[PDB]
Amino acid sequence: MGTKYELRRALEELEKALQELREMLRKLKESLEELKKNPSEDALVRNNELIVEVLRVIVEVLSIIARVLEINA
Amino acid sequence: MGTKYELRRALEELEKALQELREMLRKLKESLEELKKNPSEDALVRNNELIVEVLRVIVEVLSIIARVLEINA
Amino acid sequence: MGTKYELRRALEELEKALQELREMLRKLKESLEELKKNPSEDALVRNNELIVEVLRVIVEVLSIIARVLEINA
Repeated sequence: MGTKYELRRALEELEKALQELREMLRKLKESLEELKKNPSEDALVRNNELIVEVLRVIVEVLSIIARVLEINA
Repeated sequence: MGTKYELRRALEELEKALQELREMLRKLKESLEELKKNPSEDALVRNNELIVEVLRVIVEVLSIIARVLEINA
Repeated sequence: MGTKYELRRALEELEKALQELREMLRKLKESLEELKKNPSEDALVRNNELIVEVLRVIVEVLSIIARVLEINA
């Protein structure tokens, strides 16, 4: 397998995650606007839930970036 | 135009976005401390709003990072 | 010192921050689930607090990534 493979797999996953993240962002915006219109505790809690969802994937992405940077140098 | 240009433009935008993000972070901290002092539903909603704002820009930054990594390899 | 040192220090800090971020994520998940079980304004405020905590470190990480990319080119 080796290095080029690693790279290619990593960048592949990178773009996949970004599209997930642009998707999740779409939902946040939707939620946020419902929020702004109709504030509510329970609505705050579904919103924070999506936020954490987003954070998880960002961290994943950063983990992948670090690996690419480590491999290339 | 080509490759070096692309790179230079990308890194330029990268740093611009970071300063935006350090700026937005300043506002979050301010908001957060008002929050911690004076909890409130509506204050929670302005806070979550800034959070999403921050997330949008992070995703943008990551999109730019991916592109740089893709170009250099 | 110079370039290789810079790189090595940067990647070192990168991984340190990621482990911090995976740690903070663990706490968010814990908090989030308490939230989902027991919604509350004050619980929302401790949650948003961890969120901002996470954001700070992400921004830091991105600052480090940018620097690596700038150095390597």
